[PDB]
Amino acid sequence: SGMLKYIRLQVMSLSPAPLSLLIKAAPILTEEMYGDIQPAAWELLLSMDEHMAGAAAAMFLLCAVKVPEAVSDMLMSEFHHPETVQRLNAVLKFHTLWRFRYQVWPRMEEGAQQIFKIPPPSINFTLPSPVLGMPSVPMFDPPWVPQCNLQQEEEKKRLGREASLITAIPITQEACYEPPPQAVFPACICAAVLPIVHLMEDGEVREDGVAVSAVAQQVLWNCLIEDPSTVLRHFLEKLTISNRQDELMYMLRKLLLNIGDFPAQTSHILFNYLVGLIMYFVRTPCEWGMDAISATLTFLWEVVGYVEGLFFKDLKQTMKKEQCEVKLLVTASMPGTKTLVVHGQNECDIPTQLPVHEDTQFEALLKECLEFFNIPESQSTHYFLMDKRWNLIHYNKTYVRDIYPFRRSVSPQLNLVHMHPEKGQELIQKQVFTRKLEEVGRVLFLISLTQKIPTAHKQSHVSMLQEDLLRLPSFPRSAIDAEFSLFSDPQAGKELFGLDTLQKSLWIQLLEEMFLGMPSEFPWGDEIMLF
Amino acid sequence: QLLSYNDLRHFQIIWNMVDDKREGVIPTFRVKFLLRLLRGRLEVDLDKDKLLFKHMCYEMERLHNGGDVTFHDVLSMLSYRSVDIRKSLQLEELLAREQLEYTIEEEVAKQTIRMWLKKCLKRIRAKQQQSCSIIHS
Amino acid sequence: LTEEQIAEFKEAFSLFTKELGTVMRSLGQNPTEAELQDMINEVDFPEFLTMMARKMKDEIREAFRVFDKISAAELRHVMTNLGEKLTDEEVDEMIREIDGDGQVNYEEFVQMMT
Amino acid sequence: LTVDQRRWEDLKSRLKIAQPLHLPPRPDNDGFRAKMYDITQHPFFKRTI
Repeated sequence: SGMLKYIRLQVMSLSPAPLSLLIKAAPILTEEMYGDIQPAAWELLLSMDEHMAGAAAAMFLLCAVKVPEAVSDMLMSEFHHPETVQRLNAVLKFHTLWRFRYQVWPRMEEGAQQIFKIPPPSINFTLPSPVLGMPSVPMFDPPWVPQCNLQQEEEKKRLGREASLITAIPITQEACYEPPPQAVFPACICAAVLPIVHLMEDGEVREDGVAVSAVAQQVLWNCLIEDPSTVLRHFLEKLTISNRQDELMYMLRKLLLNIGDFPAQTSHILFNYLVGLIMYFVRTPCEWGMDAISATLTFLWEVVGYVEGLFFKDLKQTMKKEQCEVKLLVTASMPGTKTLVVHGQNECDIPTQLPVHEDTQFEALLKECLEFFNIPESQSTHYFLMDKRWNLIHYNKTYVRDIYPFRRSVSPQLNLVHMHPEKGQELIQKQVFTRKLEEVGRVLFLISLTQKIPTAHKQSHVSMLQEDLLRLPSFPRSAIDAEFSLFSDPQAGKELFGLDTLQKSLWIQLLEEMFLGMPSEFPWGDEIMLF
Repeated sequence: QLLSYNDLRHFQIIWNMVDDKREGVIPTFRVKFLLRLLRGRLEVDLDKDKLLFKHMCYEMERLHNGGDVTFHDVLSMLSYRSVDIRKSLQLEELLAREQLEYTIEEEVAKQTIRMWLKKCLKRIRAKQQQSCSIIHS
Repeated sequence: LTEEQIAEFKEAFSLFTKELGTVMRSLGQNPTEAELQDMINEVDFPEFLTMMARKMKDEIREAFRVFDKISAAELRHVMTNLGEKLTDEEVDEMIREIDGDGQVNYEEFVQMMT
Repeated sequence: LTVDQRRWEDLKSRLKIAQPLHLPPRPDNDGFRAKMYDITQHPFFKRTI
């Protein structure tokens, strides 16, 4: 009994005895032996024996934790290796590492979490509360649940079963009974996702007929269905510390256009993370804040393409509770700041507090500040108002209430800065271009949101949209007015005009889509004109 | 489980003892002097229900902004708070009550934080003006 | 009767010009004996309360019961929305006024109360 | 409605019909009306009446 039990439990095979030892004494290992042992763990990842594969995966994960640079370099070299065999083997190794991530801690000395430290994941995002949408769609007739006129019931069950998607869930992760497990997947392995995203377009075929693209797609689809956050963590957190929005949005668009679909949970997590990122960026002013918001909004309208339980009422209520709802929807009403505080060119000089009505151009404020500060008319063109905190240079003909819709106790702080007129015009052009792109993104987001809703609820959604649109104070001006003065500029006028034609076309599309949703006998007054 | 006739009589007596006149209305700031003087089944333990007492005070303070409150208002507030609202209210009324109490909790917490700010801002209001004087000098 | 004045003053003006000092000594306060007449001119329970409540008007439990969440984002939001006018620049100091982990412990703030 | 909800509505109506106590007087100031009030509110007087 003793020997048989020992051989059946403690010694499954003799081959993985050495590697496993290194797991037990991981804390004592020096940085040099980690690199010395890394090649063997990397090579032994495809062993048929499950025990050897698990031991190698655990050892490689510990090596990556201790020496991220070496593992990152090796992974990048393998994914960019000239031969197909090496790249396919690297993809398979990544899959094995992913599926062996939950079996690392048990393999080492008991209670090693205190002696061995894994830094907690760092996130500055506060996901919207409550959760915006359904976390997943329950299968209509799950064959792995014990619970549960006959012919009709069977017909209904079959018809509903045909409409579902069995391949969109982690099958093997749902059947298991539910009576904690900790996952060690350091951030330097998640970087391997991008090479796989690129590989999705690699058509090379091995001598046995397996294509790299097919394997990559299968692996990443399985990873996404099993745990979306773990794979899409190293990107969401990283973007906060660096201004690499363009690259990440490019990568996500490639992911969308190569997998061809997003399961409900994956799109849900991505949408919540992106919304939280926008909320954080508006929340904590930063140098590249507005650019990041514009970039994120430019793509959000595709993520919203695949979401199931997103309804107008819930979204409106939760996002309003967050109170920073004016940056996502267009049917948002927010009384703007009543007063504005501005400092002069110098330091510690007597600032000025000025009133703000609902139809005040920045031209009047600039004129009042200029005259109040005893400035000669000759150098009038050299002074511009700007927001130092958010690093915004302001256009003359933009309403105060639109740029500062927040009616808080604290008025926005402006500064009267001096600089060359040409640079000021260039910066104004850039910022208005970014803001117009953001507005186009918001319109596209609303289009996508209102183009996927059960037909039964579509009439109610469109009626609600019409009501909020009608009750918005300055909608016709918002959708019709354009910054005519900047079009004449030769350097940047053409781009602004080309982006405004698209904005107007999208507005027309929005109104036409809204019109069709409503009934054919709606009682209309004169307000129809407003649309 | 519900307010009894004796409780109503006792509360009326306490109101008459704190309401000097027969105007039927008292300044809101005086109403706390009602809650803690109430005895018997309606008594509130200051050593265990500090949070609840403050919540009631601000709930009646918020009902009308700094306005005088009538006998019926405080009576209804105590009546609501003396019952298991989850069991004795309709769905919509229960939701409204829950949202109202949640808002009151957050508001009173950030009001304590407002007092903390009062102190801290009074402390910090020296350095900036001293630097202003240095710049002028 | 109890430490809080509400139960003090139902008896202080029902059980008993100078004897009432005995209840004042419960709070640890010994004002001038002549001043005992000064408030007695209000003679009335509600008036006595209105006077001496603001007289006394002129800690960690609350700190631990307000930690109902508090990173930079949440602190910034709650802080700007708090109330009376305050220039937001000073909030920059508030975020820096120790561990630098992005979390705030109100116990340290209560320690720093003075 | 559950009978508990019916009781809640009944109590709400009872509180609606409720009114503040009628007599606010201070029976301590005088030396003549004071004892008269003290004896007047004694329950035994009402019982004998």
